[PDB]
Parts: sequence; structure tokens; C-alpha cells
Amino acid sequence: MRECISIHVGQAGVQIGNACWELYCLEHGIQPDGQMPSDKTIGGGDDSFNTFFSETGAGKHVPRAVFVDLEPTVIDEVRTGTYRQLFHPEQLITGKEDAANNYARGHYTIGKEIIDLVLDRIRKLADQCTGLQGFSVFHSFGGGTGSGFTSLLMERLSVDYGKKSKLEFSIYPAPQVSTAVVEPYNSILTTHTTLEHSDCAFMVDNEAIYDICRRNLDIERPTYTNLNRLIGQIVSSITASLRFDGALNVDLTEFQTNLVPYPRAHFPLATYAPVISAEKAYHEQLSVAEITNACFEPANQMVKCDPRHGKYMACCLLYRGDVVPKDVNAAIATIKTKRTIQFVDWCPTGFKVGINYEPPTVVPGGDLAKVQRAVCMLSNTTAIAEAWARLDHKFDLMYAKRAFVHWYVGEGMEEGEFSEAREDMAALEKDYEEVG
Amino acid sequence: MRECISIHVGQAGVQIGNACWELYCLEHGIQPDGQMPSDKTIGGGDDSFNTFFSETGAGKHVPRAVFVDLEPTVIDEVRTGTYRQLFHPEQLITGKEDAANNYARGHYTIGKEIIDLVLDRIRKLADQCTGLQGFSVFHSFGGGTGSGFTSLLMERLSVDYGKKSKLEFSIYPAPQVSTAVVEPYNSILTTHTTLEHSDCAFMVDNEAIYDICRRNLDIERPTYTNLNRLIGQIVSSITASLRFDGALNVDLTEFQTNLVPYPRAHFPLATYAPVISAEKAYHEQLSVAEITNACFEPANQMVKCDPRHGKYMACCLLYRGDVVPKDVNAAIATIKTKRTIQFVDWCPTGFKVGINYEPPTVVPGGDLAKVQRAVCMLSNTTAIAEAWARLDHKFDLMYAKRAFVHWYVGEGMEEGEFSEAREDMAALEKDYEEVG
Amino acid sequence: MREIVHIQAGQCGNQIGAKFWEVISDEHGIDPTGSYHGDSDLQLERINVYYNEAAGNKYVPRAILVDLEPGTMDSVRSGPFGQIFRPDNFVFGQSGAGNNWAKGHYTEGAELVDSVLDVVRKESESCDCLQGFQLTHSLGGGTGSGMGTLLISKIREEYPDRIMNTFSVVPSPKVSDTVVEPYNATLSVHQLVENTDETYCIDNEALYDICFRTLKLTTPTYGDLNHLVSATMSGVTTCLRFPGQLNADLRKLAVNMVPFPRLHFFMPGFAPLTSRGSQQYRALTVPELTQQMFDAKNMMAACDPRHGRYLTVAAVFRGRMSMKEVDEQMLNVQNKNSSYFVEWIPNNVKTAVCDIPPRGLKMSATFIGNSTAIQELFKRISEQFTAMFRRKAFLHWYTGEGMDEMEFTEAESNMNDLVSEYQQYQD
Amino acid sequence: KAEEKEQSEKLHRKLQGLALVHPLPDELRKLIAWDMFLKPNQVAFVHVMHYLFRLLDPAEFKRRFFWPITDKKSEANFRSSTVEYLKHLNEKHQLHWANIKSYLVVMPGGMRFINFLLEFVGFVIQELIKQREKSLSAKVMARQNA
Repeated sequence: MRECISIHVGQAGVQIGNACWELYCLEHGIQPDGQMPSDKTIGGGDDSFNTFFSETGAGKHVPRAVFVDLEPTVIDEVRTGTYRQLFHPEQLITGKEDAANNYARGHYTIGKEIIDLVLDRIRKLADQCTGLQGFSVFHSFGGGTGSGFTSLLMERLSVDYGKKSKLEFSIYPAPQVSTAVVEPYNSILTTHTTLEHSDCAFMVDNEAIYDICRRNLDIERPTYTNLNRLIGQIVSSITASLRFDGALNVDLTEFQTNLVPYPRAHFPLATYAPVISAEKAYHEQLSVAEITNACFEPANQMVKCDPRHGKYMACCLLYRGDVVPKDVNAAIATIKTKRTIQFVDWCPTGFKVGINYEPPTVVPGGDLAKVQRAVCMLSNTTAIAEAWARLDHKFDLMYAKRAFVHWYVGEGMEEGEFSEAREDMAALEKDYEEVG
Repeated sequence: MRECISIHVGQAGVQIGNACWELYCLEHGIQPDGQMPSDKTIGGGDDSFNTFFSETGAGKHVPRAVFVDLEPTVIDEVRTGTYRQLFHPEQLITGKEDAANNYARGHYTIGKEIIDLVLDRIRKLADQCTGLQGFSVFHSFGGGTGSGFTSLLMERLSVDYGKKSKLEFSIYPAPQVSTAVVEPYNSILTTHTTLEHSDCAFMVDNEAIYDICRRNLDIERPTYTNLNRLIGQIVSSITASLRFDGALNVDLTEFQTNLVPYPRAHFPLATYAPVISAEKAYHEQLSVAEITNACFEPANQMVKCDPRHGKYMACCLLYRGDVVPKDVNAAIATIKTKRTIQFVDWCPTGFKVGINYEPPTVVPGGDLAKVQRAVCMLSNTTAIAEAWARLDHKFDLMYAKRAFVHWYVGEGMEEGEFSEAREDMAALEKDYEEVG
Repeated sequence: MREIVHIQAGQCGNQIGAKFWEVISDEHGIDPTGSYHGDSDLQLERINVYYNEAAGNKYVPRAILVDLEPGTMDSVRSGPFGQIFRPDNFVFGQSGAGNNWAKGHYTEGAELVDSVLDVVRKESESCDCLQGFQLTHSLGGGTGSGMGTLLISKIREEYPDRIMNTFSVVPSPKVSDTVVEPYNATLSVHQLVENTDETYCIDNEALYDICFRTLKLTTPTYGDLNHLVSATMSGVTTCLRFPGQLNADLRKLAVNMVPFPRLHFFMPGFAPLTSRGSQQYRALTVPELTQQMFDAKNMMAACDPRHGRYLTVAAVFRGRMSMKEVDEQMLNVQNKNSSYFVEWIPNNVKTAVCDIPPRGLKMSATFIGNSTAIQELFKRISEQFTAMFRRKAFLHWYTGEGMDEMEFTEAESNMNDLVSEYQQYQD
Repeated sequence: KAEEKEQSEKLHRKLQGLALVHPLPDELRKLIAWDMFLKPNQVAFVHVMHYLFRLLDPAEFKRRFFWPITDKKSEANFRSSTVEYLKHLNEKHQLHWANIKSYLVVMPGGMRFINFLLEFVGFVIQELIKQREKSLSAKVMARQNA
């Protein structure tokens, strides 16, 4: 088997994780107690879901997950919620004191007290794997636990598991939903320290998700529950090739090999279609050609940038549900003739296409309609550097006056680490420009 | 396929459109929910109605229509009425503020805020067409949205779709049903700006329809619902060659080629027979010879003029229902010997004859009787210039004193545009005189 | 766990502190006997922050009541919630401070301070993970001002790594007991600058003008002023007392709100403004709450925020509302008024929402602003101080307790240095 | 009408004199005329008051007023603040200005307004004289200097 361990770090990672695991249970027919009543195979049926679940000797399917937060509040909601019986109590790790929106407190101070406990719990899950592939880490760039504890964890995972792939699902901070002023600092510091440890990182801009919920779901003011349900569909579409029998991206190493030509340029732009409100569920079903054309509209992207200002290094189209390869090829040919799609000269103008026949599932009473077919486009494009430049500009404005720096130095972080992290981000922006 | 997009602009265009689409659904056996229960062909049956309808993946037939008004009131009646489920919500476009019976407000001010949204919705319907023929635009000359927004739309359609035919169904203003004093100005301004963009425009004089409803239907005071039901039968008889298998006017380009010898003289006179009250439905059925002879009576024309004071450049007879070609030829021979029918010397004294065997349908509980046979005569005649001279005379009387001009100048229109539009109308009157 | 130790010092501190405990006990469903009678598990989930569990499922405030005279503390013990407090935590003198900071700091309070620290230690030793301390006091009096700052300095000596927060009532000539209030206030502000991480500036001028001009009370009492303070204190502490998206502690708040170690003086605000016993039948909308919380008329420091810039802002919304509408309105205020926020601190406005509204409201908003406009409050105290100090007026009350005139000159200069530091970051 | 003209000219002279010591901003320079308040002139009012307040106490002006005026709201605020500041000055310096009412600020113009402004300008000039006296024929000075 080819097992994957999911790690959910801080409030954002835990809340996204909780929404993703609800959706995985619904897609595999697992009940909130971990029972699977359609599983007539007391033994090895379609063993593909054993990538993310472990069967216990009581017929209970338990997630290969660890949840970590430095405060108890968000994990206590998981311990008391609908899926409280799904997880083992040892997988739900809580500190007493939080990182207070400070990277340095999350990395050096409070993170150092809890890290060895987290690594012991991860090791207990790794020891239950016959062929551990890697890790999927869920966190926020802006929050102190999501930044500082994740960098410390990613370093220690590279030491203990240096041949195992590490995928990230990172929440990029947005002003409209932002809880801290220092979110740019936390984001630059964590991106610098995780850059050499990540094999592939899926950025999710909260501003992009918020605008999709407003425009496509008609929600005047999206909550984190609305955002996390949409994020859960994208994450489910990315992981669907690892959870079900399929032809493309059947392991974590295939993601790096298909999407990441250069080790530093490991940030694929995700785009998901269709996003339709549950009230519009009885409308005309979108064709394969319409949903594929919606992947090249900036209004449906997971990061706010314009791929028309950059180049494509790689492009993967992951279809789910009622999709035939003939109609996909006809859609791609129509898109290549009508759209400005500039690939880089040294990379083949090739789309990798995955089709999983399992239709998209939606959470009952969620904001999303049941659709017959969906597509997730994963594209490595130089236009994602527009998100780095926006973060770097906010960093530079505050750092030029040393605003808030004393909170990080007060936790024992050196002022030089800000300059080093900013220099590495300037090198990353230049790497993207030289490729573009 | 050979698809057509209908565009309904302002109160008059929307209300006529609503009556036409009700009648089309009845003629094709489509229910108000868009279901077609006789359609055993889950696939391509008599594909002729796919010219005006698009099949959705749920077996629902949706009109290839866009409705546009600068106020919500009239389109909200469509959203709440019997056919509320027929249309897609994206096809029903509403502003907040109207054009207040001013061409300049409809063209320059409020029209400019909504035009790009309307063109995006038209493009989404055009992208669903395999072989878009053209557009059929329904509007009023007298009303501010029907004049000013239609001219702006027709210009932009000529830019985006410059090889696609554009047909107009234009309501000519009548004093007895007229809501504004400035209707002559709005009519001259819109006719000037649409003249180079239209391929063929069917004028409908509200005074002619009102008098037909009074004389033939015994309705003492016709409402817009009575007028629009009669207009819907004429429009249905004109479009019947595009909606059903038939030998004559099978495309939009054949209308121009058969009716429009000169690009500026593109206003065919429509005449419809028989118009009979539903109370007289059990009377003796009119012969082919009687209904053809009724097409040469000014009392049954759609524009108040006398074709005996002018010449015919073209004449088309479109029959529906129980009609044999032998009886049509015998009727035409009797008419040529008994009637003053002067054709122009350079054009053949030829009638084009279309016969569609599908009988005329009438709206249940409407004012019109079910008839076994009907005829629509489309004739390009110089006597239609009598309608221009009546409009020009009313324009000149008000414009000589600059009455109401300040309302148009207050919206940023130049006073010179009135003189330019009036000069182009004087050139059109002269073109009709030189041919006559 | 994440515990806080509360201290209330002198007459004003004990009166406001008693009202704070009454308000939060009711929000947590705790009766005057310490018994729970609530209907939601969310009322108990973080109760240990402010309460100790006692035998028989009783909740006892982690509160220490300090005065140099018994009169206010006997009034608290006879009050509606007077029996909920641990009896051992009533630490009092007999001599009183006589509105003299030197008596509170150097003499009468220096005899009592060790007995207060023994109770502080006994409460702190019972915590699993002490976050820090909160003090309620007035800067105009003797006990709250002088003994309160002595206690802060001694707590910082014994617990140097723990957060120290204060709810500091600033004196005003409109609501004045004695002419020496500017002396007591200047001497205490100097001690707060060095020894606190967070100081909520509660101006009696602003409270009086809110009660009089906004609430239409023709003769505001200290009971009407303390109603506003207790509502604001409930608002500010909401993210510590209830679960939410921000699992807040005192250190995360300080790290987000304090860019410079000396510039920790906050302007608190509350919306909607209500008077005691007046039922608002109309719930405000989110736009009306967001507009009111940024209005100078809802601020409890008598400064105009338009005369300065915001370094940092925290906004706490309470009640069932669209979180999307909250973000849209908060961004609308920032984008329209961006000149009043410093540009060199990116994303310096943080927003939290809690589903549990305060009693008698469906929705409320609490505002916390670190603004350079707070310098107006210190300038106003400085002018009143210098007006008397230039004549050595009333100094014999302090020099009789052993104070030097040089201690006054140092406190005046340190307060002028704080005003200059706020002006530097304004420009 | 004759008296109104005379007072307006006197006002103009005083403003011209002030401009010799303290130059007028460009916006105000174009507005300055002997008859600028014979009719209600809101635009001149705003700039003249702005000029005089800055001469009197720039710091206090910065504290009380927002400048430049960009919208209707800001303009209304400027008027209100003007009335408030004038009242404050009246009290502080005991100038005994009667009827500092909203009308001075709503339709600035006419005899009543011109008289008021003359008094105000007089006050400003007096304050400046005091400052100059502390710090310390035109034809003879000119010749001697040459």
C-alpha cells in the first residue's frame, strides 16, 4: 500500500482539515463513527482508500491524520463535533498557550515545548504504514502557529523522513479576513524556512475564495465555514487520484514530477470549476467544454493573479464524474485556438489529463450544488509571483520602519532572520522572472 | 444548424417578446417549464425548432433569447408569470433607472452602464450556437430604452458580429396609445442611427394594430395585451419559415435577398389575414382566394399607408395551414387582373410564395379564432414613406421651436445630431420618391 | 488551562471590578452563590480563565480585593454578588490613603503590600498555566493610584515573564473628588509606562459626556459611568472568555497591539451605547455597529482619533451576525479612512466575532485602538500638573510623606517624553 | 449701500496690508477684491478664514480644522468648526462679538458679515502687533536704506 499522513496545523489547518475529512467520509461512504456498512469486504476490497484511512480490528476506519494547535479551542470543537468518534484521541494534540500571531513564538518558544510530542504521534502513525509515501501539511501563512510551528515541523520531518514527499496546503493571507497586522512577516518568515523542505505547495488566497463565494454562491458575507467547504472540494479534487483507482497522479512523487520543473518554483496555481450555488442545482448541467474553459478564467482561480501576464511551465487537468476523453481533447483543442496560453519554450505545450469516474460529492446542507462533472486545473505559472510581490511590498513598508519587529526579537529571534528571509524571497521573485 | 438569437429591448420589446415566446411554445408543443413530452427523439428529430431553442442536458428547451430593460418592472412580470421557468435567469437583464422617454439617456447615459453586460450575455448564447445566422431585435421607436439603447446595441452588434444578419421588429408610435410627447424625436434619432446597421426592419404601427383590434375583433378599447397577441401572430408567420421545414425564407439572408433591393429601403410592409374574433370561430372558413385578396386591403396592413399611391419593389406571400399551390396561383392571377398592383419597371412582377403546412396556433382564451389557413404578405412598397413623412412633419413642428431639445442636450447629446438625423431621414424620403 | 488573576485596588477599582464580576458571572450563567444555571456548554468551556472550581461545582472568581480602608469592601460584600468572592481575598487597611499617591505607594500601601502578594501567590500557585494579571484602579486617588502601581511593580519583580494588563480610570475636572488628581495621575502614568504591557485608558470626561450628551442622563452618577466601563471590560475580555476563531490569550493580544514597548495605552470604545435599564427594542445593523464603534462619541478616552493615527486596532463583534458583512464593513472603514491608519504597519486592523451577545443586546461591537491621539489625554493631565507644580501648590501633602520635588520633575518629564514619542510616530 | 461699500474697501485694505507681511496663498490671491463680500461668497469666505486662522494660530488650526476642503461634508465641518473656534476666541479674549451665529457661515456676505470680518481681521492684526512689538515715515526709511 501507498499510505499518506495528513497533518493539520493551527486554527486554519485544523478547520480546513475538519471540512476535508467530513467530505472524504461522505465520498467513501464512511459514517461519523468510522463504520463502513457497504464494505462487504471484511478484507482487501478497492484498497485505494486505505491510503488515507487505517482499518482498526473493530471494523472502524480511522483517518491517517494528526491535528495540532497551540491552543485547545479549535481542536475541542473537533472533539465535540459530529465526527468526534472518527479520530483517535491521541491524534488530537493541543497546547495550553498560543503563538499570539507571532512566528517566533510559534517556532522558538511554544513550538519547541510541543514538537517532540507531535513527532512521537506522527511516528506512531508512520509505524502503522506498510509503505508511507509522504505527508500532506495544512496550515496558514499569516497565523503564529500556522507559520512558526509548521516551519519547525517541516525541518524535523525532513530530518526524520528525508526521502518522504511533503506536500503543503497553505492559506495565503487576505486583508478582508485578516486578524493580524503582522501577517506579512509571518508569511515571509515561514515561506523562507519551508521552501527547501516542501516538494509542492498549493497556495489558497483567502481573497480569491471569498470573492468566489460572493460571486458564484451569492453569499453576501462568507464565513470560514463557507470558505473551508469550497477549499475542501479543491483539496478533494487534488487528492482524488490518491484515494480512488485512476490513471494520473497515483502517488505524491508524480505531482512533483508533473508540476515542478525547478525545485524552488513549486507553487502550482489551482483553479476549480464549476462552483454553483445549491439553489441553482436544477439548472442546465455544464458541458465538458464549458467547465474546461472556466479553468482559464482568472475569476475562478485559488490565487488572485493573471496567468495572461506570465507563462505556463506545467498544466494538469483533473476531471471528476461523467467525462469522456474525446470531449476533453475537443475542449483542449478549442481552448488552444481561442485563449492566450503561452507556455515556456523549453517545456512541451502538453496538458496532462486525469479522469476519475467518481462524481463530486457535496456536504448535505452545504452552499454547493451537486454537479455531474467537475475539473481541477493545476498549473505551474510564473504569474503566481504577483502574489509574492504583494506580500514583499507589505513586508518592506513595515520593515523599513522596523514596525512590530520587537515582538519577534522579544521571543529570541534575530533581526537578521527578517533580512535573510526577505533576500530569499527576492531570489524567488527573480527565479520566476528569469523563467517568465 | 442555423441558430437565431432574439433580443427584446425595453417595455414594448419585452412585452411583444413574451407574447411571441408563449405562441412559439404552443406551436412546438413545449410546456411552460420547457419540457417537450411528444419529443420521443431524445436526439435530432425535426431539428428546425433548434433554430430558436437550445436543448439543455435535463431535456429542457430554453429560448435563444435575451430580454433587456433599464427598469426591472416589465422583466419582473416575466420572472413571475406563467413562463417564469422557460427562461434562464441570466437571459433576463434589468437596470435600476430607466431612460425616462429620452433617446439620449437610453444611448449615452444609462445605456453605456449596461451595454457590456448585455453583450456578455449575448456572447454566452452565441458561443452555444454551431452556426449563428443572426439576430432578431424587438423594440419601440417612441420609448427611451427602445430607441436609445437599441441604437447603441445595434452599433456594438455590427462591431462584434459584422457578418451576421440583423432583423428588426420596430413599433412605430401612435397618438392614441402614445405615452410621450417626444416620441417623434426618439423615433427619428433611432431610425437614423440603426439605418446602416439593419438588414431588414419590420415596422408595426400601433394605430394600425389598434384599428384592426377594434374593427375585426370587436374590442372597443384594445389593451397592449390585445395588440401584442396580434403582433405575435404576425411575427410567428414571418419566423415560421425558420422554425419549421419549408421551401421559402429558410434563412435570414433570404429575407434581405427577396425583399430588400436597395440597402436603405429595407422596410417591408406586413399584412396579415384572416383576423377573426374567437366568437366568430364557428363561421364559414375563408377560401385561399378571399384571404389572398384581404392582403391587398389597406384596412389589414401593419402600417397605415396606401400602397395604391406607390409601387411594389418586392412581394412575398407566406401561407400557413391547409393551402394548395394550385389555389394560390389561381388567387394571384385573379388579383393581378382586378387590383391596381403597380410594380417598379426594373423589378419582375413576381410573387414569391412560401407554404408551410403547419396550421396557425392561437393562445387559449385569446381574442383570435382558430383558423384553418392564414397568409402573411411581406411587400417592399414606396408607399411606406407616408409613415416617414408623418413622423418628419411632427419632428419639424417641434424642432422649429427647439421644444424639448434641452432634455437631450442635458444628457450630453449634441444639438447637431438632431439636424444630422433629420437630414438622413430627408435623404431616405427622397430615395423612396426616386424609386416610386 | 489559561488562567488570569484579577486585582481591584481602591474605591474606584473595587466598584468597577465588582460590576465587571456581576456582568461576566451573568454571561457565564453563574449565580451570586457561585452555582451554574446556564443553558450552553460554551458558558463553561473557558470559565477557568477567570474562575476557580470549588467543592460542590461552585465557581469562585480569581479576584483579589484591595483597599487601604474597609468602607468600599464592606459595600462590595453587601452587594448583589458580594458572597461569590473568596473571603480570604479581601485584603484591607484601616488608615486610608486620603487621595495621596505617596501614602498609597511609600507608606500605608507599603505596610499592606506583602499581605496582598501572599494572596496573589496563593491564587497563582493554583493555576495550571498563568497567562498574567489584570488590575482595575483609578489614577486620581491614593490607593488605586499609589498602591496599585506599587503592586504592579512587585508583581513584575515576582512574575517578570507574565503579562500585566490595567483598566486605568483617568481623572477629569468634570468628575473630580480632589485638586491633587493630576499629581497622582502623572506619578502613576510613569509607573504604567515601565511596568505594564496593556493599559486601557478610561477617561471620566468621556464617560460623563457619553452619559450626558448621548444617553441623555441629566445628572450622571458613578453607577452610570461604571455601567459603561463594565460593558467595555466584558467586550474586551470576550475573546479570552469564549471560544472563537482567535483563541486569544493576553500575550497574543499584546504582541498584536503593541508595536513599541512604551506605546501600550489603548482607547476603548463600545457600540451600541445603552443606559442602565433602557431596553433598545431595535437591534442595530452591522454597518451601524461598525460606524458607531469608530465614532469619537463612542470612545471612552476624551481624544479625537482624527487628530492622530492608529498604530493598531482590535474589533470584537458579539452576537449572531454575517461574518462576511463584518469583514466588508471593516474593510470599507479602512479604505475610506486609510490616512488615519499608519501605512508602515500592514494589516494593523484585526477583527474577531463571538456568537454570545452581552445581556440585553442582540449584537454589540467593542473597539480597542492604539492611536497616537491618546497623547491629548496626557497633554491635558500635564497642563493641569504644571499649573499647580509651578507654584509648588499642595506639594506639602507629599513631602510630608517623604517625597522629593525631584520625583515630580522626573514624572513630568517622562510623561512629556511619552507625548513626544507618540508625536514622532504620528508624523 | 454706501456704508457697505466703505466698509468693504476698508476690509480690502486691511487684507492687502496683511498680505504684505504674510503672503496670500495662490487660491486666495485670485479671490481677493474690494467687493468680494457684497454678495454672498462662500468660496472667498473659506479661504479668507483659512488664511486668518493660520495667521492667528497654525497649531490650533491644524488641530481644529481639516484642510484642504474636498467635499460637501468637509465644507460643512469647516463652517461648524469656524463658529466654534470663533466662540472660543470671543470667550478667551473677551472680544464681545455679538451674534456669532450660523448665518455668518451659511451666507457669508452683506453688511453684517463685512462688519464682523472687519472686527475679526482687526483682532488678528492686533495679535500680530503684539508679537512684533515683543520681538522689537516709510519714505525716510526708504531713502535711508537706499
